[PDB]
Amino acid sequence: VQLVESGGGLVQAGGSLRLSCAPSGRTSSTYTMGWFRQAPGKEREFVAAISWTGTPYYADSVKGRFTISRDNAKNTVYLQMNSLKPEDTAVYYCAAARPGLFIFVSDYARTAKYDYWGQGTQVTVPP
Amino acid sequence: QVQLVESGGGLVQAGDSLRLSCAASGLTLKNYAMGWFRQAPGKEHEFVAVISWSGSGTSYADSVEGRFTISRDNAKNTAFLQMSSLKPEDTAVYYCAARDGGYGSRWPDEYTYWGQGTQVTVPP
Amino acid sequence: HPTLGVQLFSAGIAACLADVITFPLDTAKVRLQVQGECPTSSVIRYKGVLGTITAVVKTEGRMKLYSGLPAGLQRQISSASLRIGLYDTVQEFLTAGKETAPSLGSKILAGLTTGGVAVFIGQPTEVVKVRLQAQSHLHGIKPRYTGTYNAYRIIATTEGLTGLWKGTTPNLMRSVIINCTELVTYDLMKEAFVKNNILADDVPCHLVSALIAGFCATAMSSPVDVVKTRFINSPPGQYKSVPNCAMKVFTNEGPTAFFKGLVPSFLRLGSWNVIMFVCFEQLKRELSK
Ligand SMILES: O=c1ccn([C@@H]2O[C@H](COP(=O)(O)OP(=O)(O)OP(=O)(O)O)[C@@H](O)[C@H]2O)c(=O)[nH]1
Repeated sequence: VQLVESGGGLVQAGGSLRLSCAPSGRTSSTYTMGWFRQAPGKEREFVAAISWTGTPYYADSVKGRFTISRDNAKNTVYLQMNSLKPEDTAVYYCAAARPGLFIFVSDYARTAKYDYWGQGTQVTVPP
Repeated sequence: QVQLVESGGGLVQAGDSLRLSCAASGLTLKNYAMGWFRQAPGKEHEFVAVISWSGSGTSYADSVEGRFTISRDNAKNTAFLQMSSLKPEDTAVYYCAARDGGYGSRWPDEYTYWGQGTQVTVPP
Repeated sequence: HPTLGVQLFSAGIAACLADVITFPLDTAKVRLQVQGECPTSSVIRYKGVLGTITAVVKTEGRMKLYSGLPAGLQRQISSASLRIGLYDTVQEFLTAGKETAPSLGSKILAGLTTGGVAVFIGQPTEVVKVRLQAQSHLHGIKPRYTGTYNAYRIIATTEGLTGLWKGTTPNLMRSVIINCTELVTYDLMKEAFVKNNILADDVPCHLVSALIAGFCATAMSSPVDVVKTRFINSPPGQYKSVPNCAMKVFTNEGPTAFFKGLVPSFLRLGSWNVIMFVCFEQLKRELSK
């Protein structure tokens, strides 16, 4: 399974961006999809996830600002990012996980729970 | 050619203990459940106790449960009935019966072979 | 056209497999429920699932756990093939009418329709299964059937063809209670876990909430299942009516009696449904190829 992220770019503070993740190959609509980000020199942090049932989950740093959605007919996942701030500048990675790997809500934030990862897309918010 | 011979009956006092024996011939006892029945004067057969082919399963009438103990010796082709704390109401003829199945039954008409019986008497 | 035949055949075979494996639990359930009825019993003799099973194995023997089994298999072939195999078709009929009820209400109405039809057709086989499971050479009323086909012959001769449907109405009430309670409790328990962020909305949370729903559906089923087992098992005239049976159970034994057999009933419901669903899916998929 290959994941391709798109929609990255440069946006002014307070602006909005929409990321897209397109899975290819033996992709199943039953896969949980998640978004992670890694700022320069920083560890990879969880951003948002959407279960195969469509239930969205968000990190506290992005709660109320980012909205994840899924188009099951296109197997495409979207991440709408509003009220972007300079601290949101990072590479955003799309991830996919097989069904049944998530027991607790905190499990969505564990990088090791995702079987497939994209190449990532850079998002930059100048000061 | 099959015969069951009961022994051990007799006259005992209330509170005494008695052991009945049932010797089988013409059959391999380990293939038959062995049951004990009793018949008071002028009454029909009353179920007393039964033991499965292996002896791991036993059942007793409510009137004798806790007082009587049934056992068997497949190597000696003999079944036994240990009776403790005998009471006047235990006075009856005791019959041994074999059921052509490993497991027991409380119904006399379900047993294939029957002994001649032994008298047990408990004066008041 | 052929996939409906595959659905029916798969549901029948998967139900037969699950019934074979779970059937000792069924005999333990029935013997715990009839145990309260047994007249003039000086003490209990069945307690626990494994204690009941071992008591039956030691005194009566292993085959006695199976004693009702051919009527169980006939119930799975006739009743469960229709009940499970037709569910998708009836849910489709209701989905074409999707404005008439919510999705939950549609699942309920499909379940009630297929369960009612399947209980009506099933009932002779349940009367035979229950009567053969309850009967013992060491308890209660004398055994009156030498297995399943003799049970059908004797019931149909003695009690007429109408007699084989004895206890249809408690069995309908039980199946309605199971379907409504299990579907409602599953969706409410899934909502409770996910909406409060207690569990991840993934297969573990669904399996946990399905276990809770299946227990609650067994608990609600249980009073009606006790009265059903007793009424079906009873010779004619022992109970004047099903409410007379329920009133007698409550009057002499008290309210704890209705739950008798609850633990093997739950274990069988869950294990049977798991084995059935797994085998039904796998066989349906493999045969569909
Ligand atoms: O609608 C239903 C009916 C039945 N079942 C469950 O499927 C299993 C086999 O379904 P059966 O068709 O054998 O049920 P039964 O009425 O004979 O009931 P039991 O004595 O076996 O309990 C049993 O465990 C039953 O509770 C359901 O889960 N849902």
